[PDB]
Amino acid sequence: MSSLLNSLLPEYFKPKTNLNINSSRVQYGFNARIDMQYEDDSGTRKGSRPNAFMSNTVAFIGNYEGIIVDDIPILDGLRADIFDTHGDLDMGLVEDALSKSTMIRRNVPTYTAYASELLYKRNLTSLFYNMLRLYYIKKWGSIKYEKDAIFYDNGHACLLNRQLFPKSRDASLESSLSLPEAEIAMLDPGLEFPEEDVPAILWHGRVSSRATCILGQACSEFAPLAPFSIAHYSPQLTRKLFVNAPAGIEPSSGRYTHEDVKDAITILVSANQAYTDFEAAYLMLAQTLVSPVPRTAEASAWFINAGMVNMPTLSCANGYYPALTNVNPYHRLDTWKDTLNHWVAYPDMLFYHSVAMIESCYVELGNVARVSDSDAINKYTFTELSVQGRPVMNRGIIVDLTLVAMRTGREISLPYPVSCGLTRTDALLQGTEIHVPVVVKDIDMPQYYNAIDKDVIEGQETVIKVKQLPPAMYPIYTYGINTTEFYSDHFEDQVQVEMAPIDNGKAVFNDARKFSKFMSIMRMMGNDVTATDLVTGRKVSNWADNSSGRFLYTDVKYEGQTAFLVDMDTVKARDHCWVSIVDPNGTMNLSYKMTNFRAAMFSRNKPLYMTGGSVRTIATGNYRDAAERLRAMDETLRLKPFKITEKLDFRVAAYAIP
Amino acid sequence: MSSLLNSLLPEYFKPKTNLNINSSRVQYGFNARIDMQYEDDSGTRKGSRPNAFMSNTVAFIGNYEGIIVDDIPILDGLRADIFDTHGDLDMGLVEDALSKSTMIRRNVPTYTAYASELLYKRNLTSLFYNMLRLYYIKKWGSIKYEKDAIFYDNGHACLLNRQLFPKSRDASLESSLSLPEAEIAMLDPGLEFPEEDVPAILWHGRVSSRATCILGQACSEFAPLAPFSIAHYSPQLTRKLFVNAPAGIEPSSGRYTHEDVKDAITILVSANQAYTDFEAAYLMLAQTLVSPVPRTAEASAWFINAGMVNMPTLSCANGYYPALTNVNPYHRLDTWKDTLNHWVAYPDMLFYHSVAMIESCYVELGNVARVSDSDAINKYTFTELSVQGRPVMNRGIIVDLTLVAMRTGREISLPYPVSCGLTRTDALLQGTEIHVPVVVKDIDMPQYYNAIDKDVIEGQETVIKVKQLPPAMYPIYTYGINTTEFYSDHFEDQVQVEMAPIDNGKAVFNDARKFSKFMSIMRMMGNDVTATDLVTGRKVSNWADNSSGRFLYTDVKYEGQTAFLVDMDTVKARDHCWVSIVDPNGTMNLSYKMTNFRAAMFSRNKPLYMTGGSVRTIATGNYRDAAERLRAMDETLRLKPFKITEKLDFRVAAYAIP
Amino acid sequence: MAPIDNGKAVFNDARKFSKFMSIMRMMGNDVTATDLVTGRKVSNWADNSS
Repeated sequence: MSSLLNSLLPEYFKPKTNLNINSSRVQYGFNARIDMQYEDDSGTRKGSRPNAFMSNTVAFIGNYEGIIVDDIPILDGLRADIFDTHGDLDMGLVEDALSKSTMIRRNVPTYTAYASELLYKRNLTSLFYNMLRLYYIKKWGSIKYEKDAIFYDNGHACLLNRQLFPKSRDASLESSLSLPEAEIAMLDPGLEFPEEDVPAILWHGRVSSRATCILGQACSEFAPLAPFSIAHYSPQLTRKLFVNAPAGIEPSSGRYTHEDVKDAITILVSANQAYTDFEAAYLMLAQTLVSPVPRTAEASAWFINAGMVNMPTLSCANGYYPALTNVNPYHRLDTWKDTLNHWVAYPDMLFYHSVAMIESCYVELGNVARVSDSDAINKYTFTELSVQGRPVMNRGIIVDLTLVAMRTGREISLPYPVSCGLTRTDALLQGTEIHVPVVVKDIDMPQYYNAIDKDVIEGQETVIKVKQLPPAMYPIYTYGINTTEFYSDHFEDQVQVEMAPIDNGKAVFNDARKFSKFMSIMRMMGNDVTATDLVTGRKVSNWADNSSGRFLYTDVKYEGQTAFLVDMDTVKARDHCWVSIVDPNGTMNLSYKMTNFRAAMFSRNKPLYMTGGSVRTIATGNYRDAAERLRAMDETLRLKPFKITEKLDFRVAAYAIP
Repeated sequence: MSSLLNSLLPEYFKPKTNLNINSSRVQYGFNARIDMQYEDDSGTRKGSRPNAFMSNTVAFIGNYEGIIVDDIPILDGLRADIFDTHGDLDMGLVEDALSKSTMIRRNVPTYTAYASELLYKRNLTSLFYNMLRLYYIKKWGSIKYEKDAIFYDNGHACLLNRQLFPKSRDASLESSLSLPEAEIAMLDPGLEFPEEDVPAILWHGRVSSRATCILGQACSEFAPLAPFSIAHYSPQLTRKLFVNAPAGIEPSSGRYTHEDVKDAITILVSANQAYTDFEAAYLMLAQTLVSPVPRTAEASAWFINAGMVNMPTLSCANGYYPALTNVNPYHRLDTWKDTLNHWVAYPDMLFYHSVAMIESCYVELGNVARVSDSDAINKYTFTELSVQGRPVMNRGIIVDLTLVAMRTGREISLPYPVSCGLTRTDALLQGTEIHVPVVVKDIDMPQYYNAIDKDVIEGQETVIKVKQLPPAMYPIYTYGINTTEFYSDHFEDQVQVEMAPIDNGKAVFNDARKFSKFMSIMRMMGNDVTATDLVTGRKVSNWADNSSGRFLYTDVKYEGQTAFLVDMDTVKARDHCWVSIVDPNGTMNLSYKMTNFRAAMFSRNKPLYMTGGSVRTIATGNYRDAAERLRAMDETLRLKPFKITEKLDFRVAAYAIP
Repeated sequence: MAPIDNGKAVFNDARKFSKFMSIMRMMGNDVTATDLVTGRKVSNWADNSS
C-alpha cells in the first residue's frame, strides 16, 4: 500500500524521483538550529549551533532466510458474474460460464470437476516479490561488500562483518548471485486433464526473448555468497511454469537490463488482473530492503540469529480457465490499482518508504521491550488485541503494520488479511540472554560494558551479555508527532539540577528521569560527563553514540536502584560549537529550542543530493479525469490560415494570426 | 533570458547591432557634466566640471573548470496530452499517446518501460553551451594573450599574467584549442532497445557536411593552453550521439565558418523544441563570457582560486520516440521563444548583457562581504532566505540571480529551478586571509600595502595580505537605480562635514563617517590628500582608483576601529576647477548635480565605435490566445529582494525584508 | 564592538571612556589604555583609597 507508507514521511520532506545510491551505507537525517542556554546564580551563558545533524545509519546488509508457507487465496481479479451476493465462488455459475465460452466441448465436464480445487489457488505474491528483487539487483549492482570491514565502532568496543556473517566471501551485489533458469513450457489448449502442482499464467501476445530469461530466474533458488538484503536465501518456487500464450514462447536470451523487468511485471499484472497480489509483494520488500546499523554496541542482539521470511507458495490456475478473467473484474476497494501505478511512475521512492517502516517498527520495539509481563498489553499479547480481522497466523506484515499503527496513532486498513513477509519480534519473545561477539580496542572496556572477562588485553575476541534489548534506532522521521518521555524528542525541554555551595561540585541524582535529561542536554552543549553508580560501582558515559547525539537510560546496561554521583570538576569540552561550564555555584537550569528543519542525506562522508522531477501524491481521480476527458477533441486535421501583412520595408514578409 | 538582462542597461543607452572587438580589454563608462557649489565660514565658491569620464575595465581572461553534475529535467517541448489536468507527467497517458500513433502495437509495453526512466532526465543545456562557445571562438578568433603583460598597474605595485595564471603560454584564441571529434552515428528506425548512456536528437532533412563537424567538436573535451573565458576546461559530454535523420548523414569536412554554427543551432532547437534549454545556456554563458579587471590590487583575491562551472549531464530521448514531440507542445510561459529569437537576430548583444550581469553581482558582493556574521541575513544564509522554489542545490545561476534581485530591487522569476553555471562566492565563504602575489615597482611600497617583507627593492616579488574582500567594480550601468550610503552614487546630494582643528599642520579625524565625507569632498574638488592611520602606521590616499572618480572607505585597507592624522600642508593640486580650494574653514557644504550622460567605450587606448543599424524591439505579450491564467506557481523559481537599512557604525552593512 | 575587531576598541568620546575605566576597577580589572595621537599610557589603578 503506497498510500499508508507515504503518510509516514515528514511534512518538510519534499522527495524527487531519482536517487543515485553508490554505496552500502546511507546516513539519512535533518539539519536543525539548536538555541541552548545555561542559567545559574552567577549569570547566563548562551550558545547556538546553526547546523546540527541528527542521523540514523542504514545499510544494505542483513541475514534473512525464506521458507514456503500456506496462505489464504486472493480472489480479486476473477469476473464478477460467478460471485454470489455474500462474495464467494458460487459453483454452478462457473459451469454456466465455461459452457458459454470458446472452450473445447469434450473438456467442459472434466475441467468443471477440477474447478472446486484449482480456482482457490490464487496467490502470485512470491513471483512478484522475486521479480522486484531482480529489478534492484541490476539497478544498484555496483555496490560492494568487504569481508574485513567495520560493522560497528564506538571507540571502546568494535564489531567486524566477519563476526556476525561467517561463510561470507567479499564480492559486488551483481557478482553475488548466479541464478539457474527454470523451464517455461507452452500450455497446450487441448490437454486432457489439468496438471495440479504446476502453475499456469496468462500473457498478452508473444512472450519476448528477455521475458523468458526473467521468469526463468524469478522461479529459481537464490544461493548468495555475500549477505545482501535484496539477495537473501529463497527456496525454489517451482520446477516448471506453463504460459497460455497462443503466440509461441521465444527461447531464453541470457542477458537483460533493469528496464526489461518493469516490462515483464506490467504485462503479468494486466493479463492476470493481480493488483492486490502486487500490493502484498510491495509491503513485503519494504520491510526487507534495508536493515539498520545498531545505535549502540549492545544493540546488535536483534541481528545475531537470522529472521525467517514467510513467502506464500506459488499457485495460479488462470492458464487452464481463460474465460473466467475478463475486463469486468471483482474488487473490494475502489483504489486497488494505486500501488502498481505509484511504483511504475517512481521506482526509487521505495527506499524512502522502506526506511520509514523500519524506523517506525524498531522505535516501538524499543519501548515495548521495557514493559513487565504481568500486564494487559505486554510483550506476548500486543498483536492479538490490535488485530480486528481473521488472519491464518499473527506473523509477517500483521506484526509490522500493528507497530506502525501504535507509532503514528491511526487505523491501518488492508483489503485481505494476508500474513506474509519478515517477522522481527524473534529475539524479544525468546526472553533469554544473547551472547554478541566483540573485538576490544582499549584495556579499560569491561567497567562500561557487561563483559564476560574482567581483564582483557587489546585485540582479544570477547563476549558481551545483553539481557534487556536497547533501542536499535532513534526517532527522526517520526520526531515530535507522538512524543514519549523515554526518548524525550520535544522541540522545547528544560532540567533543574539543585546544588548548594557547601557541596564542592558533587551532585547525587536520586531521580532517574531528570538524570537522563541532564546527561542528554550536556552532550548537545559538547561536554563529556562520566557518572559513577554508588550501589553497584559501575560507570556510564553520555558519549555512547556518534549519530543521534542523545542519551537514552538503556545506556546504563543495568536495572537496579538509582544513585548516580556526577563530579562537576571533571567535565571535559570535546566537540566544537559548545557552551563552557567553568565553575558552577547554586542551582543550574539547562534549556534548548529547535526552530527549523531541512532534510539531508550523507554517503561515503559526502552529501547525497536528490535529482529528477517533483514527486506528486498520485490519486485514482487524477488519471480517470483524463479518461472522462478521453481527449474528446474530434481527431480531424483542421488547418487554420495566416493573412500576410505588408509594412514599410516590403522586402521582408510578416504573418498575422487572423 | 533576454528581457531580464536587457532591463539592467540604463534608460539613455540603446546599443547598435554589431561590435568589432579586437582586444582582450574593453573600458565602458559615460561622459557626465558635474555642477559643484561650495560654501564654508570663509565664503562661497561656484565651479563646473565640463567633461568627467567614470568607467570600469572588463577583460576576456578568467580561470574556470567544468564538472558534469545531475540536475532537474526541463519538461518543455513534449506534447500537451501526456500531461494531466495539473502540471504533472502521468505515465498512464504516455502509454495511450504512444499506442494511438503506431500500427505495430507489439512494441508499446517495451517502449513505455524505457520512456518512463529517460523522460525524468532530459537536458540539452550543456550541448547548446559548447555550441555557443564555438560560435564566439571563430568570430573573435584574433585576440592575443601575452604571458609577460600587465594585469593590474597602480604605480607602487604590479601584477603580471605569469602570476595568477601559471601553466600558460603565448597563443591566439583560435590557436588555444585543438578539439577532437566524437562519433556522430545514424539511428536506423527498427532498433527496439535504446542503447544506454547515448542521447538521440531529431534533425530537419539531411545533416550537412559542416553540421557534422560542429556536433562532433561540441561533445568533445576542451583542453586550453592560454587562460580564456570562452575556452575554459570542460569534461567530455558523450562518446556517441545518434541523429534520427530520414536522409543519411554526410562524413565530417574538418573546417567550418562562424555563420555555419548559427545554422546548426537554429535547426537543432526547431526540430527538438528545446527553446527553454537554450535560455538556460544563454544565461549560463552571460556569467562566464567576461571577467572584471580589479579596481585596486587587493581586489585580485576574488580571481586566485578557480571557480567551478556546473555543466548538466547530456541526456535526450527524442530520436528513439519521435511520437512524444508533436505540433502541440507544452510550455509554462507564453514568452518561451523570445531568448532564441533575440540571439539569432542580434548575436553581438550578449557582450552588453554579460557586462550588465557581472557588474550587478560584483557590486552587491561589496556589501555582503561587510555584513557581520551574527545577523538573520549573512554571507552563509542570504540565498536560502531569498529563493522560493525547490532546486537540487543553491549553486550556479541561483546565487547570481539572487544578487541581481538585491541590486535592482525587483522580483526575478524563471519557469524551471535550474542550478547550472559559475559559482563566484568561494573566496568569500572561508575565514582565511588570502595571499595575493605582487611585484614591487617603487621602494616605498611597504608603507601603503600590507606586505610581508617591510624592506624591499624595485624588481623583488613579494606577497600582500587581504582579510576583507574590497569591491572589484564600481556602479556604472546600475548608477542611481538605488543609492546606498557606502558607494554614494547620487545624481544630486548635499554633503555636510565639520573640519577638525589644524593644530600644527595635522587634523585628527577620530570618527569614521566624518573622515569618509571629508576625503569624498576633497576628491570631487580635485585635491590629492594623504592621511596616516595611527593604529597600523600605514599611509592612505583618496586617489587610489583613477578610472572611477570616487572614494570608498575600503581603500583604508584595515577592518576594525582607528583614528586618522590628515596631512593638511602637503595637499597637492592634481585637477583644479574654479570651485577647488586648499584651506577649508568651519562647516564644509558641497552641493553637486550630474546631467548630460552619454555612453563611451575605449579599447587599446583608442575609441571603440558601434557599427551596424539600430536594434528594433522583439517581444511577445503574456497571452497569444490563452483565456485563463492557470497560475501554476508551485514549481516556478522566485527570488525576493532585500533592502539595505543604514545604521550608525557605517563600517557594517545590514539587510532587512522590504 | 563588532566581532571583526579582535578585542581592540577606540573611545572617540571622553565621557564614556571615564565611566568604562572606573566601573572596570570596581570589578577588580587592571586596564591599561594607550593614546594614539601623543603616544602616552594611562592606568585605571592610580589610587588605593576611593
